This record gives sequence, structure tokens and C-alpha cells, in this order.
Amino acid sequence: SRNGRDSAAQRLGVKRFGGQVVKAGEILVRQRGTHFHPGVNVGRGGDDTLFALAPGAVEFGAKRGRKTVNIVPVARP
Amino acid sequence: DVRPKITLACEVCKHRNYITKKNRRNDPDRLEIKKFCPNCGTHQPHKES
Amino acid sequence: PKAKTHSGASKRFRRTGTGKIVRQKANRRHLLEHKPTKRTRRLDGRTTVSAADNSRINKLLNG
RNA sequence: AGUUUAACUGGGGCGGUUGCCUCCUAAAAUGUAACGGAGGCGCCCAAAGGUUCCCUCAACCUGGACGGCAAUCAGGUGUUGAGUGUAAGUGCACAAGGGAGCUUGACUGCGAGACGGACAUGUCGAGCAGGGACGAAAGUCGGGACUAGUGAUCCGGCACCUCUGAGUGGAAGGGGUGUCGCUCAACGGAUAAAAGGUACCCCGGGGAUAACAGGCUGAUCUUCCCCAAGAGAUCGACGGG
RNA sequence: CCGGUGCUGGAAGGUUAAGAGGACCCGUUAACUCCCUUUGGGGGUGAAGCGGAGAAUUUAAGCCCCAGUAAACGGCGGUGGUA
RNA sequence: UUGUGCGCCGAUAAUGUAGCGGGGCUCAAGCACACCGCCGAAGCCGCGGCAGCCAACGUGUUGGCUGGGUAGGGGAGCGUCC
RNA sequence: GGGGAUAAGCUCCGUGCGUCGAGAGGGAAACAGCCCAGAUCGCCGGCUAAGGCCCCUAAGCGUGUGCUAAGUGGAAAAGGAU
RNA sequence: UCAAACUCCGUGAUAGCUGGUUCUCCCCGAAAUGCAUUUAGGUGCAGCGUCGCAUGUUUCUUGCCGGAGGUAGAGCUACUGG
RNA sequence: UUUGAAGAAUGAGCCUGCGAGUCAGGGACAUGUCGCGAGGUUAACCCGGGUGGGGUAGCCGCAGCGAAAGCGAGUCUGAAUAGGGCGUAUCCACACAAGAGUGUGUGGUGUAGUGGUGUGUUCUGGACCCGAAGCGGAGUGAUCUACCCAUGGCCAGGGUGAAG
RNA sequence: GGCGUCUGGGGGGAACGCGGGGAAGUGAAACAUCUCAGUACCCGUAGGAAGAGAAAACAAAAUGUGAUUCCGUGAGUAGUGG
Repeated sequence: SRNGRDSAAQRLGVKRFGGQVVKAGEILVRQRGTHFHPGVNVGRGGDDTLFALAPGAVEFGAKRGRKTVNIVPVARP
Repeated sequence: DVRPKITLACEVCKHRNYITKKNRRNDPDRLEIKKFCPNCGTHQPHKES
Repeated sequence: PKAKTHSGASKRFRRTGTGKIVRQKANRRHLLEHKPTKRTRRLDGRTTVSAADNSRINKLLNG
């Protein structure tokens, strides 16, 4: 039979969920398209990877119909 | 063949060489590109070798 | 008879000041055209040997 | 004369396959097998890369010399059904889709922090310095909408270095930095180098493992039966248990 | 049936080892020539000699090549129509 | 007629009853629904002995938990000879 | 859930699923993988689990209200059946 | 004794293979999975055991709260296919 | 040995003896224990009828970083005080910085190795024990059998009837 | 070449010596370079020991050692190696 070929699993998906505190540079989601769009303090990578630009807590929101990921600057002690 | 590996020696001596590929029939003539050269610390032109 | 140490391991592994075993990273001999400079930069230098290989490399180095 | 002549295989043989990418199986995190089901890759682009600015399709209707379903022109409807170099998927109309001007960041030294992971690999990355491109500026640029387009180590070649140089000065050779040479495609790569027969066979194991017999199931076989389209008590199709 | 592979015969050409040949180049330095500074090193040219890599040229069989050979190893066809 | 709780044919292979474990059972010892007892294990409790871990107070007692086990890891010992 | 004819006591995956493996004891007639329950040792004590209580065989030919005629209970379909 | 005799020696050849491996008790106690492999009955690393050290509940369970899914179900002039 | 065997998978007639993780090496790693301790220790050898005394050559600690030249509590990369890598036992206090995860300094505190020997693994040795078919070297065999060489022997009786 | 006459040799032996020739099993998880190993074995020769031995040597700028042999270190190091 022709079949029998497949590629490796790419382990995509969301890495940090709502409420998790993160450091700057931490990867938030691993996605192919822009399923989630960058929000505040969130950048987009070459492979459309979302990461944190500032420390804080992950917050999932919708902006003009697009699901977005933002970082909330948790209060200093 | 096509898009083979070609080398750009820094026109300003320095033996600074960048490498890249190009289609040898789309651009049969030698490639000329202005690139940063570390030891000189300036953007000098580079010629295909 | 005195123990004989492994030649290849002696050529491939080093020990730092506090006894850490240090190696060099692969994929940096040839075929460096299509590799971006960031990839070759992350492959530069030396790293410590992973915990899984520490026992085997220590055995290969000491004897 | 010394050796080699791979593995998978619902027992073997012919055949097919071996690496990477996309979807389903996959049971709404990740991951998940089958000689399970579908496809693609071993490139390409000197612009199809960078930047600045501008634009919005396809389809339908109406009207137009050739001209027609369908070329080019005009008006209207048209929110995405077009297109995105290339499979599929996730995206993209705010455009990542179409056009133009300048350009080479398809940089050098780096890199906090992470993802993924037996290990080796792999992946993302703000920010700092140098020197630039575009832009009034803010700013963006460490190739391409993203995910394939690839090969470790050894050995050797080439360029440069304020490294070394077997008494000394050199040189040879060695070293560092950049880089080149493998359908090593059996794609973690037993050698730089390798096909077959044995019914003349031998040895050691294995019912992992089959051959004959059983234990189970039933594609098939047979013993019947269910309704009755019919031919004409007897045969009973088409379907069914 | 001499197309294939062997075998036998023949070289007119192509290719081809060792050996002869040693152009050219490179290392070293007697000698000079520029410096650049002061309590002699830093650049170039460079004879001879000694070394190292060595090219053109010459060169046999073999192979390619030209023939013969099957009681040499081997081989010895399809399709359509027509009284 | 309609749905229903039990029933009947369908039902059917080759050593011997052989498709309740046997005898036997509808005067149920069968089924359904309520109710009351008892039997039943190395499970739990009772009484006694031992051991591991920990705790308390002490200069070894008490107490609380725990003590199936192959591959295997650790600890402590019996017997033999010189 | 896939492959196979959704056939296998077939095969391949997922499962803070179980047991066996490496688990004795009680029950299912017998019965690694099912049900109850995890054996430190002793007792001629008690209470229970699953499963049972006519006799084999420990404990009920238990009580009350109904059904079954087929030994149904104590194996099976389409379908047939005052 | 013959698809390469016999004897001694190399020699205690080599077998990812088969068999065997001897007293006791106490505590704990697996795995039959992943990746790679001239690999599939072997092995390396990881996963799971034990011992020592360090660290302390960081593990686990339940309640509440903040999150992302594209399964079951359903639906379809909301798309694509039949 | 197995997923699983009371056996219809394996082995064992019985008894008594015998029969399988050992040794070497200043080997390697870990962990006990003893001596000395910023030091520890000798090897060959020499002298003692011993197990004792001597023997400093070496070895391991005592500074690291770097390919190396080299520099050194720093060093490498780099144009860079500009970040990183490795190193400066560890802790404590005090400051000045930052809340991009903590850092930078000033004082104290002061750092532990090594040599015997026990045990568990490990390397090279046959290395826990047992077990091939076969492979090499040197020899032994044709009194069996295969063929050949020399020299001898044997083949009752009866038929048929070539050349000449 | 022959004849005569004198003086030697021949062979054995356990290990050790020197000079020549020289495997394969094995390891490399295959195998040919390589290893095994200049081993096993074989040939020629000794002596009480043998062999080597008196610089056409090292060394590295020290105004340095001073024939050979053997023992310990240097050192599993510098290196060398599909």
C-alpha cells in the first residue's frame, strides 16, 4: 500500500494558561497560524510563537473578535 | 547547477567572505553586494569570487 | 595492570575547575551555508555534559 | 585464499517500505500503534528578501467590433466564497492578497528568558553595541504567512590570524576563525572497499515459530428454516434467520 | 546464426606503467636596497649551493580497434489479410 | 384489539444420563415484590507472643502506626574448616 | 477506537481502570486474569463480606402477597402460535 | 570416522544462545513502557525499585477560583463533500 | 522456562562423596574505619635470621582561565566596563544598587587533603561454572580401502565351432 | 682428483640466551586495514650465563652529563590508531 508516511508531532499548543505568572521572554503558545494574536506585552516570533515581553500573569482576552493573549503586571509586594 | 554555493570576498581586501547561493543563469554575471566587513568595521562592497 | 583511559573520550571531553565535565556541540564542521548565524552561535562554545551521560563519560575518562 | 551478501514481515517467498513535512485514526492539553487511511519533499526566489506608501478581490447581473460560458472596457451587487511560488493544515480582507519607489538586515559581537526533549539534535527570543537600508518621524529590518527542501563524527581542501614552530633564525607540519567535499537515501551514518547455492550438509537454540493433529471463530461448506414473485401435489427465484 | 562472450590472427589509429627526462615554482642566504628608532630590528630584491614538489616530451603488452571461428560457450520471431 | 408479567414451538450429532454439581423439587426446594433471622474468610473485634519505623519520658520502658511478596536493594545472623 | 468479514480464546493502540504476574484465604461444581477480601504468629472465642440456608453441606422443607405447568427454572434467533 | 582423516598443541577457542549457581531471618519492593540501534529473544539512555545524603509537605485528596480545547452530542441557504 | 504449567513444556532411578563471583594490580569509582593533616606518602634499593629501621626519585593536594602564546583571583571571546562562559570553599553582617528573577562591593568566617585497610561495583586478565559445529601449526597413517609397480598362483565338467 | 699420516666434529639435555621464519581461533558485537602477536610453533646456534658495551651518544645554550646492562619513576603520559 502507498500509505505509511507521517511526520513527527510538533508539540504545538498553549504552554502557560490563564493566571500563570511568567518571566520576560517566556513562551506562551506554540501555534502555526495566528490562532491567538499578541496583546499587551506579548510579542510574535518568526514561527508565529507568542512570548512575554514583561513579567506578569497570563490573561486571555478577545480584541475586535480575535482571541488575544496579554500579560498583566502583577503588583509588586 | 543552479543556486550553487558562491563566495563574496570583501572588495576591500580583508579576506572577509560571505557565502550564499544564486541562480547562475538568472544572474550569469558576478554578484556585487554591499556588506558589513567586521575587521574594517564599515559597509564595503563585496564581489563574487 | 594499570587502567588504560579511553583515547576518544580524552580527546572529546574536558574538566573545569570544580570538576564539571565539559564538551563541544556538534553540527559545526561543514554545510554551514544554509545554517543561520544564530544557529551556529547557539552551537558555539562548550556546555556541561548532561546528567544521563555523566556516569558513562566519567567512567570512560578515569579508566 | 579470506570474507560479505540488512531489517520489517499475522510462518516463509515475490512485492513494497526505511529520512523529513501536512491531515485523520487520536477518545476537546501534550503524546499515542498497525504491511491503518490520504498527500508532499531532497527545492525555488537577487526578488517571490528589507523598508515606505497606496490598493482590494472571486462570482453574479446589465451594457459593449471582431469576442464566443470564458480575453479587454463601463456601471452595479459583492466581508471573503479569490489569492497567498510549492502538499495539507492553521492563518491572513486590519491584510500575510495586488502595485510602485529606494535598497541588501539573505548583517558583525552577543544574548536575559524559555519551548521541546533518553542523549545527540532542534526551536523561539526581548534587549545591548558597531555599522547600515527604508522613513518626515515614530519606528521596522539578524531572509521568505508558518510548518518540509536535509547528513553527526572522522578525514581532507580553501581563505584569513598579534597562535605554535623539536639547539637557534626560518621553513615544513600542527592550531584557531570562516567555509567547502557524502541518494553515508538501510537518511543516529557496523568497512575506504563485498554477490549467490547447499536435497552433501553440520552445530546450538527456538512451538517467540510455523508444518500433520488438536482449542477457538466462521469468509467458505453443509443441514435446515422465514416471507412468497412465480411455474404448475412438486419445484421454488429475490431477500432474510 | 560470428550480433554477445571466449579463442585465433593483425596493428593503422585512440588510451596507457615503471624508467628516462627536470621547464616552471617554492624553502634557505652570500650580497644588497629602503627604513625607523636609538644603547639594531623590520620590509623588499636576491647569485651559487643544498633541498621540496615537479610540467611538456619519449615509452611495451593489455584494452578500444580490424577480421576469422559454432563437433566454441551460446541462439534459432510476431501481427493482419487472402481461394 | 393495545401494552404488558410469566409461559409454548423454533431448538437440532455422533463413548454414557450429560445444557440444575448430584439426589431430588411445582404439597417449590422456581420467579417477582416486601419483611425477619442465621451461616459464612487468614476481613474486623477479643486475649496472648514477636518484629520494623516514629514519638514521649528516660538512662529502656511505654505508646501510636506498620509487618503477602517474584526480579532486585539494604540489614542482622547460623553452621564448617585452618 | 483502528485493522480483519466490527468473526475469533485474532491483532494493534488509549484509560491516577482492575486483577494476575509477584497474592494466600472465602465464593463461582472444578476454574492465573471474574466477585469478596490483602495472610506477623497462636486460640476447641465473637461479628460480618461475596455467596448462601430440603439432603449431600454450615445456616430457613422462614413469613406475607401474587405468578408459572413449561421440570420453565436448569442455554439460542428471525419467525410462528384461540 | 570424510563436502577436507587422525593425534597433540594454540586452548580453559568462541557462542547476543541453552543449562546450572549450594545456609537463615528482618525491612522495602518492581518492569514487561519511550527513544536509538546490522535493531527486533541483545544492548545504551530514560521511566519504575532499593540504600545513603540534602530538602522539608513542596506529593496526594476535596471544595472554590482563573484558563485553553473542537471529542460525545448536535447542526448545516454557516462552509466543503456525498 | 514462562503471560500462564499439578501436568500432556524442561530435567531428575537412589544414596554417599565431589561440583560454580575467586585472585593479581601503590589499577578506577563509591562508601566504612584508622593515622597524619596544608600537607600526606614513599618506589626501586640498602641495612636487620622477622613482621623492624632507612631510602625525596616520584605521586596526589596547594589557582584558574585560554587552542596557544600568555595573563592571573581572574581569565576567554570581543572594537567594547558589553554582555555571556568557566574560576575565586562556604556562610554571616553592613552598605549601595535594583524588584528582568537579585546583584555589586567592605569587613569577618576561614577552606582538606592524603596514606593504609574492610566492603560493593568496575578494567585487563580463561574472570561465576558447564557446552559445539569448526579454524590454525607440527606430526602420524595405503596391515581397511582406491589406483599403480615387481614377482607367483588359481579357474571341475560340458558345449559351440572363427581364421588358417 | 688420488695416496699416506695427524687433529677435530657428529649425538643427548628441563628452564634461561641470541639470530632467523612465522599462524589461526579471538577482539573490533559483522569484516579486509588493525588486534590476537612477533605469541603458538619451527629452523640454526650457544654459555654457565648469554646478549650489549667504551660515543660518528645525549643535551640545549646549563662555562650540562659522559661505555653497556638491569630495577623504579617519568606514564597509561607525549603520542599513535578503519
